[PDB]
Formats: sequence, structure tokens, C-alpha cells
Amino acid sequence: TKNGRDSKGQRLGVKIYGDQVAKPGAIIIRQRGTKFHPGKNVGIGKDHTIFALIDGLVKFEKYGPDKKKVSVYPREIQPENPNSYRARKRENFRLQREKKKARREGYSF
Amino acid sequence: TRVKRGYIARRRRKKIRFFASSFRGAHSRLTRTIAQQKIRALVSAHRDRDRQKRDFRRLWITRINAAIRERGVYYNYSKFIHDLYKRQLLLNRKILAQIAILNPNCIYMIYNEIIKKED
Amino acid sequence: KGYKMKTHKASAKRFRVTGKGKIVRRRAGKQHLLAKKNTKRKNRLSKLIQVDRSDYDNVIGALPYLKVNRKV
Amino acid sequence: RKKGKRKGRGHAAGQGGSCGFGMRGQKSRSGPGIMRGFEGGQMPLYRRIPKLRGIAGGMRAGLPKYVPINLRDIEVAGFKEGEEVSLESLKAKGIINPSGRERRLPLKILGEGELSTKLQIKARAFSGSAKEKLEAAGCSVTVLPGRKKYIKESVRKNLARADEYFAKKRA
RNA sequence: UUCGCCCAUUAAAGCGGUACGUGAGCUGGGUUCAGAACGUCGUGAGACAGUUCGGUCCAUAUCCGGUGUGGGCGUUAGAG
RNA sequence: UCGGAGAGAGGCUCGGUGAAAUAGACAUGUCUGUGAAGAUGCGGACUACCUGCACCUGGACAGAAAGACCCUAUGAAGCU
RNA sequence: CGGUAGGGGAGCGUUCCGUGUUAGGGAGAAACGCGUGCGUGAGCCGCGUUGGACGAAGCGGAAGCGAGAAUGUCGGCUUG
RNA sequence: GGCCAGUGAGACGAUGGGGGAUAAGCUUCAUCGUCGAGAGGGAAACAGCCCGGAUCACCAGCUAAGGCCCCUAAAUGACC
RNA sequence: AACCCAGAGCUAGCUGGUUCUCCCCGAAAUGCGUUGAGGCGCAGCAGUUGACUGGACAUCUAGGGGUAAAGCACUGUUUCG
RNA sequence: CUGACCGCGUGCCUGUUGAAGAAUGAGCCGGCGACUCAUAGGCAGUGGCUUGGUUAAGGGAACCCACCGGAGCCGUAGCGA
RNA sequence: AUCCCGUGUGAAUCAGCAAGGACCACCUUGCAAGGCUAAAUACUCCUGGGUGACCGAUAGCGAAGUAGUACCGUGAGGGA
RNA sequence: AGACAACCUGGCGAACUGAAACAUCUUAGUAGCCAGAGGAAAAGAAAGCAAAAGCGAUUCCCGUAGUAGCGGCGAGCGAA
Ligand SMILES: [Mg+2]
Ligand SMILES: [Mg+2]
Ligand SMILES: [Mg+2]
Ligand SMILES: [Mg+2]
Ligand SMILES: [Mg+2]
Ligand SMILES: [Mg+2]
Ligand SMILES: [Mg+2]
Ligand SMILES: [Mg+2]
Ligand SMILES: [Mg+2]
Ligand SMILES: [Mg+2]
Ligand SMILES: [Mg+2]
Ligand SMILES: [Mg+2]
Ligand SMILES: [Mg+2]
Ligand SMILES: [Mg+2]
Ligand SMILES: [Mg+2]
Ligand SMILES: [Mg+2]
Ligand SMILES: [Mg+2]
Ligand SMILES: [Mg+2]
Ligand SMILES: [Mg+2]
Ligand SMILES: [Mg+2]
Ligand SMILES: [Mg+2]
Ligand SMILES: [Mg+2]
Ligand SMILES: [Mg+2]
Ligand SMILES: [Mg+2]
Ligand SMILES: [Mg+2]
Ligand SMILES: [Mg+2]
Ligand SMILES: [Mg+2]
Ligand SMILES: [Mg+2]
Ligand SMILES: [Mg+2]
Ligand SMILES: [Mg+2]
Ligand SMILES: [Mg+2]
Ligand SMILES: [Mg+2]
Ligand SMILES: [Mg+2]
Ligand SMILES: [Mg+2]
Ligand SMILES: [Mg+2]
Ligand SMILES: [Mg+2]
Ligand SMILES: [Mg+2]
Ligand SMILES: [Mg+2]
Ligand SMILES: [Mg+2]
Ligand SMILES: [Mg+2]
Ligand SMILES: [Mg+2]
Ligand SMILES: [Mg+2]
Ligand SMILES: [Mg+2]
Ligand SMILES: [Mg+2]
Ligand SMILES: [Mg+2]
Ligand SMILES: [Mg+2]
Ligand SMILES: [Mg+2]
Ligand SMILES: [Mg+2]
Ligand SMILES: [Mg+2]
Ligand SMILES: [Mg+2]
Ligand SMILES: [Mg+2]
Ligand SMILES: [Mg+2]
Ligand SMILES: [Mg+2]
Ligand SMILES: [Mg+2]
Ligand SMILES: [Mg+2]
Ligand SMILES: [Mg+2]
Ligand SMILES: [Mg+2]
Ligand SMILES: [Mg+2]
Ligand SMILES: [Mg+2]
Ligand SMILES: [Mg+2]
Ligand SMILES: [Mg+2]
Ligand SMILES: [Mg+2]
Ligand SMILES: [Mg+2]
Ligand SMILES: [Mg+2]
Ligand SMILES: [Mg+2]
Ligand SMILES: [Mg+2]
Ligand SMILES: [Mg+2]
Ligand SMILES: [Mg+2]
Ligand SMILES: [Mg+2]
Ligand SMILES: [Mg+2]
Ligand SMILES: [Mg+2]
Ligand SMILES: [Mg+2]
Ligand SMILES: [Mg+2]
Ligand SMILES: [Mg+2]
Ligand SMILES: [Mg+2]
Ligand SMILES: [Mg+2]
Ligand SMILES: [Mg+2]
Ligand SMILES: [Mg+2]
Ligand SMILES: [Mg+2]
Ligand SMILES: [Mg+2]
Ligand SMILES: [Mg+2]
Ligand SMILES: [Mg+2]
Ligand SMILES: [Mg+2]
Ligand SMILES: [Mg+2]
Ligand SMILES: [Mg+2]
Ligand SMILES: [Mg+2]
Ligand SMILES: [Mg+2]
Ligand SMILES: [Mg+2]
Ligand SMILES: [Mg+2]
Ligand SMILES: [Mg+2]
Ligand SMILES: [Mg+2]
Ligand SMILES: [Mg+2]
Ligand SMILES: [Mg+2]
Ligand SMILES: [Mg+2]
Ligand SMILES: [Mg+2]
Ligand SMILES: [Mg+2]
Ligand SMILES: [Mg+2]
Ligand SMILES: [Mg+2]
Ligand SMILES: [Mg+2]
Ligand SMILES: [Mg+2]
Ligand SMILES: [Mg+2]
Ligand SMILES: [Mg+2]
Ligand SMILES: [Mg+2]
Ligand SMILES: [Mg+2]
Ligand SMILES: [Mg+2]
Ligand SMILES: [Mg+2]
Ligand SMILES: [Mg+2]
Ligand SMILES: [Mg+2]
Ligand SMILES: [Mg+2]
Ligand SMILES: [Mg+2]
Ligand SMILES: [Mg+2]
Ligand SMILES: [Mg+2]
Ligand SMILES: [Mg+2]
Ligand SMILES: [Mg+2]
Ligand SMILES: [Mg+2]
Ligand SMILES: [Mg+2]
Ligand SMILES: [Mg+2]
Ligand SMILES: [Mg+2]
Ligand SMILES: [Mg+2]
Ligand SMILES: [Mg+2]
Ligand SMILES: [Mg+2]
Ligand SMILES: [Mg+2]
Ligand SMILES: [Mg+2]
Ligand SMILES: [Mg+2]
Ligand SMILES: [Mg+2]
Ligand SMILES: [Mg+2]
Ligand SMILES: [Mg+2]
Ligand SMILES: [Mg+2]
Ligand SMILES: [Mg+2]
Ligand SMILES: [Mg+2]
Ligand SMILES: [Mg+2]
Ligand SMILES: [Mg+2]
Ligand SMILES: [Mg+2]
Ligand SMILES: [Mg+2]
Ligand SMILES: [Mg+2]
Ligand SMILES: [Mg+2]
Ligand SMILES: [Mg+2]
Ligand SMILES: [Mg+2]
Ligand SMILES: [Mg+2]
Ligand SMILES: [Mg+2]
Ligand SMILES: [Mg+2]
Ligand SMILES: [Mg+2]
Ligand SMILES: [Mg+2]
Ligand SMILES: [Mg+2]
Ligand SMILES: [Mg+2]
Repeated sequence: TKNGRDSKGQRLGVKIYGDQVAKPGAIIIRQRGTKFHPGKNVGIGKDHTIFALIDGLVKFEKYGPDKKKVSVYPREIQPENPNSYRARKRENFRLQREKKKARREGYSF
Repeated sequence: TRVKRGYIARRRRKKIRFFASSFRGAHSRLTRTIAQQKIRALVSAHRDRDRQKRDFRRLWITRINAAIRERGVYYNYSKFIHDLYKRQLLLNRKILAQIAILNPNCIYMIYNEIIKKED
Repeated sequence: KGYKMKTHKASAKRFRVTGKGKIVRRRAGKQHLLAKKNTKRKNRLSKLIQVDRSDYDNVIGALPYLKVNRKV
Repeated sequence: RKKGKRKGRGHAAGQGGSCGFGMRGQKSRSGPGIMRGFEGGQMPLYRRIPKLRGIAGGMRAGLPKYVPINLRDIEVAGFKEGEEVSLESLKAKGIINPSGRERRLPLKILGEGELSTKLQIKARAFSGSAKEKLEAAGCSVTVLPGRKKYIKESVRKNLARADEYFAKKRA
């Protein structure tokens, strides 16, 4: 008859993607049914909310042959770049803040 | 402490009126109108100090085109100028206009140098 | 005898301050209709929460004698 | 002394014309505003939140009943050995300035910091850690009597009948 | 009332535009103003894209525009 | 129909006395185009010596203030 | 280094108070009128064939402290 | 984080669409540009299209968009 | 529902007005709620003041997706055989 | 000082998505004419003390003001109805 | 609770009575149903002295002259 | 007996307003009106405070304190 009723969008969908970082407890996906399946190091909720049990990179996989599942793997961060563009500019900012604050009270006259 | 406005107003008004001397009609009389008219005057002035720099180049170029067109059948302003540059001369358009009027023979010579060299 | 500001009383029966100077309040909704609220939710509605930065103005404005640090 | 804005004079100055009230409507209109705690007619924040625990019914508010002092303060102060601390001698050196409500109060000692001296202390009360640290440092702790609570005779008979029971039982 | 119908003619009794072309040119209705009555709705006060009888719009032309009617000055000396 | 003449009171000229509503400033053409979508004032053409007087009322969204009609206001009052 | 609502900085002026019964002033003060003067401007500094007795600068203080709009408002004077 | 403002009527244009008649200078959303709050040039004139973002002086010079018969700056240029 | 005075400078989320100069920065017309719709609260986006920071503009790789296109494997729909 | 002739040049305010508007307002001129005061709260800027800070009313050679006046008040403990 | 009043009922005298924030016990404090009394405090139609970061003829009182006058209103009242 | 500016006591006693409406509440026992007396009036010599320690008629100022509380527990009111 007469239309025009509706619902606020529920905020469902992927919260963290593949190869991003997760905290323990961090929600990876809110879904209605299961459009994904829990993998390893990964718990599932009552509403089929998928959440991480472990810090690390989250990876999506073929559940096979058709469906998909998500699991979390622990990563390793050793490789801090000692000398690179990133390091160079961030350092530069530090040292410029230091210098520019030190040449104030160090002003004669 | 009560303060009458006193002359603080009338001075301002007067110093505006001085501005607007020789405006026809009620533009030279009534304060309230005079105000506006001052502003507009100042405004045009500012505008046309910019227009000015446009208009004399207008003019100069025109006169130059006239001055050259006399010599060759096929000669222009455009041609001329292009020729002045590929011959590496610095003279700007004011000077070529004033030399066009006030020393015509000179411009004939210049043309003869550009011609000799383009030859 | 001048006029001194009055504490807005209906605001002071609601908000108070912690020793370090932040404002706190109760949470709304644990009064009736509890049976149909799960225990977990009920626990969450039992605790004391620091008021949202947003409202700090209105509150502060109506409780002038509340000693409050906004952490400056 | 920074010179004040005089609103409504000139534009080039400052807040001229409107004065910084922008265009129209309630906030630019002369007169008392709208109440500080009020949002548009939506149920105001303070009204949609429940009243604080005890206050809400008329259970009396909690009030300080002693003037708390740590041992920190008694260390920093100029107390030489043997000296009486009490209440009075803490006003003397000023480390406590009592106001009306505080005047009418007793004194209580709270352990913090480690006292080195032998002092003679008088107060109506001590925390556990307090008198522990005090009797550990060799200080004499005088506990002053509070004012007797008046009791009618019948309740003395009851409370004494108790003590007679305990006494006949242990002996 | 736009519309339209008829009478008697007529060469023919065109259709549109111009703020209903035209209310500081004129006049009826319409904005159904206040009174009253009928039908109808409403317990009611009152109502009606119902009907009915009664029912106040002024104006010395500044400028433009116009119809006439002059002066001044020009028309290279002045006139008829 | 279909207007005509005449008499008075004005109108008109001369002398005397002498207001008013109005009014941003006004050196105040027409067509057409444009534009807050109907322009003396912006554009393009066209037409226009300067200035009176008598007449005429098409324009200046002419003049005489809250629009009676419609809506708003947590306005006002009367009535049920 | 465009700029409305709007925020911030730096200034100018008016009348009064302190310094102060000040400097100066019937050898002409305030004011009024003028400037080939100086300022980014508000304004300042200089000058008077006016005027006829008061009153700066500096360093500070205070406000009945700056007008073109309110169908503002009171007087004056026009237009018609 | 602190202190303390306005704003909460938007307009068209490009694009994706819905309502409507794949009508409206209509209406309602989405991602952008300009106007709002932006002058200059091009567009006959011409908020929203194109170029470009105005500290200020110069009777200097080079260009953008756009143009080079006359009004009106530049070719009455060349070759198909 | 008279007049005159007083409460009264009533009240007006409405309309009108709001006066000197220079310098710097500079918006919004959106969301939610509202006896709300031309008002207001909070958020969003100004200014000024601090505390932390290391980015932005580019370049490439990696994620999940179900639009444009496309399709008849399902759900409808449809023509003829 | 005047101004032959050429070019450029759509009064001001208010208020709007937007105005030269045929949108409002002003006949003209000169005056009067609007974010003020008191008392508190918060924040900033300056001082003064930090042997913690400060006085209120009150008294004062009339005022101001020396010198008093610690009653109060702010900071030194929190948690909890 | 205490305090004070309409209607109606209605005690006790110190071995009492009232108060101590419903009420009862206990303790503490006080003695209603009869009166009267200065100062510290409020005010300006005024009187006498004093001062003024108060006005100076649109200001200051409505009023520096016939001012509550002229004038207006039946009157209350307005009012230069 | 009448007159008498403000202040004061007693008696009658509003409403606009605030609460973003309004009815309890607020405005406020305010204005107004009536009556009365004084240079002040009123209050005043504990049938009072307090809390297990004490005070010693009334009035007024500072403070406690925007605290305890009261309140469509809203607007607000607000002690000792
Ligand atoms: Mg949905
Ligand atoms: Mg479970
Ligand atoms: Mg004066
Ligand atoms: Mg003034
Ligand atoms: Mg000239
Ligand atoms: Mg604390
Ligand atoms: Mg419960
Ligand atoms: Mg705020
Ligand atoms: Mg101020
Ligand atoms: Mg400023
Ligand atoms: Mg203005
Ligand atoms: Mg403001
Ligand atoms: Mg305005
Ligand atoms: Mg506003
Ligand atoms: Mg108001
Ligand atoms: Mg209030
Ligand atoms: Mg409750
Ligand atoms: Mg507590
Ligand atoms: Mg204290
Ligand atoms: Mg025939
Ligand atoms: Mg024929
Ligand atoms: Mg016709
Ligand atoms: Mg007709
Ligand atoms: Mg007409
Ligand atoms: Mg009729
Ligand atoms: Mg009937
Ligand atoms: Mg019907
Ligand atoms: Mg009749
Ligand atoms: Mg005429
Ligand atoms: Mg004519
Ligand atoms: Mg003629
Ligand atoms: Mg002639
Ligand atoms: Mg002649
Ligand atoms: Mg002639
Ligand atoms: Mg005739
Ligand atoms: Mg006749
Ligand atoms: Mg006659
Ligand atoms: Mg005559
Ligand atoms: Mg007149
Ligand atoms: Mg003309
Ligand atoms: Mg058009
Ligand atoms: Mg046209
Ligand atoms: Mg034209
Ligand atoms: Mg023109
Ligand atoms: Mg006409
Ligand atoms: Mg006529
Ligand atoms: Mg016009
Ligand atoms: Mg409403
Ligand atoms: Mg109402
Ligand atoms: Mg720039
Ligand atoms: Mg700028
Ligand atoms: Mg501004
Ligand atoms: Mg000066
Ligand atoms: Mg002076
Ligand atoms: Mg002298
Ligand atoms: Mg002089
Ligand atoms: Mg003077
Ligand atoms: Mg000077
Ligand atoms: Mg000076
Ligand atoms: Mg003399
Ligand atoms: Mg001086
Ligand atoms: Mg001076
Ligand atoms: Mg004033
Ligand atoms: Mg004026
Ligand atoms: Mg008028
Ligand atoms: Mg007048
Ligand atoms: Mg909204
Ligand atoms: Mg809207
Ligand atoms: Mg608006
Ligand atoms: Mg559009
Ligand atoms: Mg579009
Ligand atoms: Mg699509
Ligand atoms: Mg189609
Ligand atoms: Mg569409
Ligand atoms: Mg549209
Ligand atoms: Mg583009
Ligand atoms: Mg705007
Ligand atoms: Mg822009
Ligand atoms: Mg432009
Ligand atoms: Mg252009
Ligand atoms: Mg651009
Ligand atoms: Mg640039
Ligand atoms: Mg070039
Ligand atoms: Mg040319
Ligand atoms: Mg050719
Ligand atoms: Mg009657
Ligand atoms: Mg009436
Ligand atoms: Mg009132
Ligand atoms: Mg008012
Ligand atoms: Mg009024
Ligand atoms: Mg009302
Ligand atoms: Mg900028
Ligand atoms: Mg936008
Ligand atoms: Mg509204
Ligand atoms: Mg806001
Ligand atoms: Mg910001
Ligand atoms: Mg994919
Ligand atoms: Mg992809
Ligand atoms: Mg798929
Ligand atoms: Mg979909
Ligand atoms: Mg498709
Ligand atoms: Mg199929
Ligand atoms: Mg099929
Ligand atoms: Mg010209
Ligand atoms: Mg032009
Ligand atoms: Mg022109
Ligand atoms: Mg409009
Ligand atoms: Mg106009
Ligand atoms: Mg407009
Ligand atoms: Mg409009
Ligand atoms: Mg006016
Ligand atoms: Mg007008
Ligand atoms: Mg003023
Ligand atoms: Mg204010
Ligand atoms: Mg103040
Ligand atoms: Mg303050
Ligand atoms: Mg300090
Ligand atoms: Mg004192
Ligand atoms: Mg004294
Ligand atoms: Mg004194
Ligand atoms: Mg009693
Ligand atoms: Mg009591
Ligand atoms: Mg009793
Ligand atoms: Mg009574
Ligand atoms: Mg008896
Ligand atoms: Mg007693
Ligand atoms: Mg007795
Ligand atoms: Mg009694
Ligand atoms: Mg007695
Ligand atoms: Mg008595
Ligand atoms: Mg006079
Ligand atoms: Mg006078
Ligand atoms: Mg005079
Ligand atoms: Mg008598
Ligand atoms: Mg009498
Ligand atoms: Mg008497
Ligand atoms: Mg009421
Ligand atoms: Mg009412
Ligand atoms: Mg009020
Ligand atoms: Mg109300
Ligand atoms: Mg209201
Ligand atoms: Mg006395
Ligand atoms: Mg007496
Ligand atoms: Mg006695
Ligand atoms: Mg007695």
C-alpha cells in the first residue's frame, strides 16, 4: 500500500583486511550469516562475528572448493630500516625540532 | 563624563568635501551623497590606473602599425615586430611610437637595417 | 549582598567529581525492564563512566562550584 | 592592562554591525539566553541520566570526620625530639590551617613516609600502618578520649550484663 | 460569465496577442468583508469553490510618453 | 440611435495673497536583446536643437501603511 | 600577503582626571578657515587682513568616547 | 587537549542515479568544480561555462583562454 | 469589551538598526535530536593557545567487494518451435 | 581653475542561492541616538607573596590613606550510598 | 516537628508542663496562655555645612523667562 | 478629627513574566489600594539555642553558603 519505512544501515562488513594487523579480541568481520568461516587462531561469535585470538597478520583463504575462511598468523617484525627514506625524514623532523628549540634561549642581544 | 561629539564629525565631513570639489550638482553639496561619490571616484581611479597601462600599449601599437604600413606593400606590425626580435633589438613599443611621430626618418632607418639584414 | 551564582541542583544530583578532577556519571537504563536485559548488559550498565568530552561545557556551565580539571 | 573590545563601532575596527553575533535568531537577540543545561527540547543530558547513588534518596552525604596527616608532613616540619605534636602545635607551625568545619574536628594520623625522630604524639585516632610505624620508631602514642556518648541507664544495664557474662565465663 | 443559443439582416458577421490590452480613463460582477434568510453539515460556536436580498475607491501630472501651440538660438553680415 | 447649441461655477490670462501629498542623487528617448526570468540607467542599432505653455493619462513594477486574502508565531482576544 | 560570517594582533582620535594654580596665551587661547607639509590609515604638523579668553606636548587614568541608514528622533531649510 | 566563534534556507555546472512525461532555470541523493566569500581577461551585454586566483608602484616586457576587414588591439597572412 | 494612571524599560525564538583605521588567518549552508521545521543542543568545518608527533604530494604492491559490462547456472519473465 | 573629444565605469545600505534592480529604507542638513553597570564562575595576560596565600564586615587626623582587624576562604587524601 | 488561625471537642500545676524535626522511653534545656521599654539599622518633601575624573541651554529637574504655566482633554490626565 | 516625599507596621492582594506551551510552582506576599503611628518603626528580656561541651533579650553587617535541604526533584527556591 503506502511504503517508506526502512532501517538504518547496520554497519556490517570487513573491518580489517588481508595482511593488516590485528589485536587479540579485535573484530575482523561482522556478518549476517557466515560469508566467511573461522580459521585458526580465530574465534567466532554468536552473531557469527569473527574475531582474532592472537596478534598478527590476518589472511583470507579458500575454504574449498567454493567458500572462504579467515585465519590469523603471527608475523615477525625484525626488519627496522636503519637507513632509508622513512627513517631519514622522521629523524630530520626530530633533529630540526631540537635545533630550532635550542637556538631560541641561545639567542644573544 | 558626558561627551558631545563636537567637531570630530564635521572635520571628517569637511576633509571629504574637499575631495569632491567640482562634482556637478548635488554631488558637490550634500554630505551623504558626497561620501559615495568620493568612494566611487577613488575606485575608478584605482581601476583606470590599471587600464592606463593597457591603453597606452593599445595606442602605441596602433601608431606603430600606421607608421610602418607606409613603406612596404606587404608590411605589417606583426611582420615588423618579429623582425625586430630576430635581429635582436631591445626597443619597446613606447619608444618606437614616439620615434615614429617625433623622428620619422629614424624609423625609416631602422626598417632599412632590418631589411638589409633579413636580406 | 551581591548575587552569587547558583549551583544548578538537578545537575549536581547527577554528576560528581573524582579526586583527580574528572567528571563522572551513572549509566542510564537499569531501573525496570531488567529481566529481558541479559546479565552481561546489566553489569555494563552498573558502572561509573567519565562523561563524554562533548557535554563537558553544558555540565561545567551549570555547576560552577564543582572543582574540575580539564587537564591543561 | 589589555584594551577592551568596544563592539558596534565601525567595521574596520572589530566586531561592527552585527558585532560577531552573525545573522539573527535567538542567540543574536537581546535579552536573557536559554538555560545553560538545555538542548533544544531534546531531553537534556542531565535529565536523561539517573541520580547519583546516595544523594538520590536523601541519604546524607559523606563528610570528612578527621583532619588527616601523614608522617611526611611531620618529617618536613621542624620537630626536634621530645616535642609534643598534638593538634595545637600543628597550627603553631601552620602545616594545618583549619577552617570552621575543620576547627570543630579531631585529628587522625595516616602512615606515609618514614619518620626519623622520637616524638610524643597526641591524637584521637590512628590508622594501623600509622601506629605500627610509630611504635617501630620508638615514639609514644597518646590517644585522646572522645566525648562520652550519653546513654540512658537501661542500656548501661544491658551492656554491663554482657560484661558480667564474659567475666563469669572466663573466670 | 470565457463558452453558447436564437431573431432579422449581411459581401462577410475570422481567430488570436497587447498585465480582463485599457481601474492616477469609465462601469458591472469578483477577493462571495461586516446584516439577513433558505438547503445541508456540526451537540455547539459556526461552516459551504451551495443559493438568495443588501452592501464607500480615492487623485491639483514631477519626469518619460503623447496632441497641439510659442519663445531662444542656430543656419557664417542682417532681413522680407 | 448620434450627438448639437446655449446659460451659469471653474478651467485659461493679468494683479494680490499663497498651500499640499511627494522626494537616495538625478545630465530622466524608442526598439530589441540581456538580466532576480516585464530596464531612461547594461549591450546593439535607431531616433532626438534649447527651453516654455495648454491639454491627455500609456509608463516610472506612480502616490496615500502591514496584505484584508495564504502561511508562520508553542502570538493576542471573542465565542463554543 | 582576494576575502563575507567570524576570530586574533597593532593603532588613531574625542571629553574629562593625575603631573598642574604646568609650557604657552589681548605681542591673540579655544574654535573657524586654509595647505605644492608628513603619515598604511584613523589622523598629525604648519599657517591665517576670521575670532576674543583660555589651555597643549610628554608619561599615565576614566568613559554619556567616533553615525549615513533604525517608515529612528528634534530643530532648521528645500521640492512640488 | 584548552579558550572561544559563526554555520546548520544554499545555486548552478560535469558525472551516477531516483521521482516526474529519461518534462521543467523542476525536485531529491551521491563523487567533484566554480559562485557563495573572487576581482582581471574571454564569452555583444551576461553569479555558477573557459583561462587565472588581485601586497603595491611603472606612459616596461613575455604569454593563457580567446582572437588578427571596419566599429575595436593584432594577417585585406601563406598553402590545400 | 471604554478611557487615564500604575505594575512596565512587561513579553516579542520576529523585523529593523548597531558609529574610528590598518595587519594576519578564515568558514559553513551537512549529519542526529527536537511541540521541530525561519529556533536551539552536539557533531562536522573557523581562530587563537599548548602537548605530542611525521608526514603530505607522488610511485608500486596487497586486501575484501558484487557496481558497469556480461550471462542464463538459479529466481522471475518471454517469444516461437 | 575651466574641459574639445576618446576610452573605462549597472547609486549606498539591508538582506539574499542570487540585485543596477521594477526588493526594503533614507526629502536634505546639523544635533541626540545602541553589547552598559553591579555581583559572582571559568579562562588568559600581567604583577605581589610563596618562612603557604589572603583578608570580610568593622575601626581610621571627614573621604582616600598608615596601621590594624585571622573570623572566614582557597591549597595540603582518597575511596565509598 | 516548631509557629499561627476557622469549626468541634477539651487538660494538667512543679510528685507538674513544654521544647529538643513523626512517635516512646531516658536525660538536658526552659517556664506559654498579662503588659512596657533606648542604642546599633531603613529613608529624603527637606535644613546647615562640605566635596564632585557630575550637566552646561537637544544636557541638568518637566521647568536657568507666565512651569505644572500656555495649550489640549467633560474628566481622571496629558504638558511644551 | 485634617495635612504629611521616601522609609515602617497592619489589612486586602493581582497579572503580564519564567517554566522555551501549561495547570502545581515562579513572578510575589512584589505593585496597587485602604487604615495607622514615628522620627525611626517593628522585634525584644528565653515555655530560646545547643549536644553530653557549652550559651545567655531584640535588631543590623561579615561569614558559614549557594553548603544542609525544598522542588511537575522541572523552572527554580534556599536555611541554621
Ligand atoms: Mg539495510
Ligand atoms: Mg558462547
Ligand atoms: Mg563637558
Ligand atoms: Mg553620542
Ligand atoms: Mg576636474
Ligand atoms: Mg581533593
Ligand atoms: Mg531499584
Ligand atoms: Mg561550546
Ligand atoms: Mg568593558
Ligand atoms: Mg580587535
Ligand atoms: Mg553599516
Ligand atoms: Mg560573538
Ligand atoms: Mg541585521
Ligand atoms: Mg545564529
Ligand atoms: Mg528574549
Ligand atoms: Mg535562569
Ligand atoms: Mg530514584
Ligand atoms: Mg564523597
Ligand atoms: Mg582547608
Ligand atoms: Mg445577402
Ligand atoms: Mg460578393
Ligand atoms: Mg483584439
Ligand atoms: Mg475586454
Ligand atoms: Mg492604468
Ligand atoms: Mg453581488
Ligand atoms: Mg442539526
Ligand atoms: Mg459540502
Ligand atoms: Mg437598497
Ligand atoms: Mg510639467
Ligand atoms: Mg513632454
Ligand atoms: Mg518647438
Ligand atoms: Mg521655433
Ligand atoms: Mg542669426
Ligand atoms: Mg535668427
Ligand atoms: Mg458643446
Ligand atoms: Mg458654456
Ligand atoms: Mg467661487
Ligand atoms: Mg496669479
Ligand atoms: Mg513640507
Ligand atoms: Mg536630456
Ligand atoms: Mg533571460
Ligand atoms: Mg527588456
Ligand atoms: Mg539603453
Ligand atoms: Mg552609462
Ligand atoms: Mg501616466
Ligand atoms: Mg485626467
Ligand atoms: Mg528606476
Ligand atoms: Mg512551534
Ligand atoms: Mg499560547
Ligand atoms: Mg595572492
Ligand atoms: Mg587578507
Ligand atoms: Mg570580518
Ligand atoms: Mg590631541
Ligand atoms: Mg580636550
Ligand atoms: Mg601661567
Ligand atoms: Mg592658533
Ligand atoms: Mg576645551
Ligand atoms: Mg591638529
Ligand atoms: Mg598628539
Ligand atoms: Mg576679555
Ligand atoms: Mg596633558
Ligand atoms: Mg584638542
Ligand atoms: Mg550613552
Ligand atoms: Mg541625520
Ligand atoms: Mg516620508
Ligand atoms: Mg523633520
Ligand atoms: Mg535541521
Ligand atoms: Mg533546509
Ligand atoms: Mg538564516
Ligand atoms: Mg543542478
Ligand atoms: Mg546534476
Ligand atoms: Mg545504475
Ligand atoms: Mg522517453
Ligand atoms: Mg533526472
Ligand atoms: Mg534547483
Ligand atoms: Mg575544467
Ligand atoms: Mg550568504
Ligand atoms: Mg572561491
Ligand atoms: Mg569573473
Ligand atoms: Mg568581460
Ligand atoms: Mg580554476
Ligand atoms: Mg599569485
Ligand atoms: Mg608577443
Ligand atoms: Mg585594427
Ligand atoms: Mg585571405
Ligand atoms: Mg456587552
Ligand atoms: Mg482593549
Ligand atoms: Mg513585572
Ligand atoms: Mg523589554
Ligand atoms: Mg515597549
Ligand atoms: Mg506570551
Ligand atoms: Mg588567505
Ligand atoms: Mg556544499
Ligand atoms: Mg520560529
Ligand atoms: Mg553550534
Ligand atoms: Mg581549527
Ligand atoms: Mg577480487
Ligand atoms: Mg580488486
Ligand atoms: Mg559473485
Ligand atoms: Mg546490491
Ligand atoms: Mg546491466
Ligand atoms: Mg534461465
Ligand atoms: Mg528461462
Ligand atoms: Mg566622456
Ligand atoms: Mg560598459
Ligand atoms: Mg556608457
Ligand atoms: Mg525571495
Ligand atoms: Mg531603489
Ligand atoms: Mg534582495
Ligand atoms: Mg525577496
Ligand atoms: Mg530618518
Ligand atoms: Mg522612500
Ligand atoms: Mg553611544
Ligand atoms: Mg550580552
Ligand atoms: Mg562587568
Ligand atoms: Mg571575574
Ligand atoms: Mg603569579
Ligand atoms: Mg577596611
Ligand atoms: Mg566607618
Ligand atoms: Mg570608611
Ligand atoms: Mg518552640
Ligand atoms: Mg530548632
Ligand atoms: Mg506541640
Ligand atoms: Mg494565620
Ligand atoms: Mg490546671
Ligand atoms: Mg528550653
Ligand atoms: Mg506561667
Ligand atoms: Mg505557645
Ligand atoms: Mg511573657
Ligand atoms: Mg511591643
Ligand atoms: Mg534652544
Ligand atoms: Mg531642557
Ligand atoms: Mg549653544
Ligand atoms: Mg490623623
Ligand atoms: Mg484620613
Ligand atoms: Mg508625622
Ligand atoms: Mg501564571
Ligand atoms: Mg498565563
Ligand atoms: Mg526578566
Ligand atoms: Mg511561559
Ligand atoms: Mg516561552
Ligand atoms: Mg536611630
Ligand atoms: Mg517601639
Ligand atoms: Mg535578663
Ligand atoms: Mg520574663
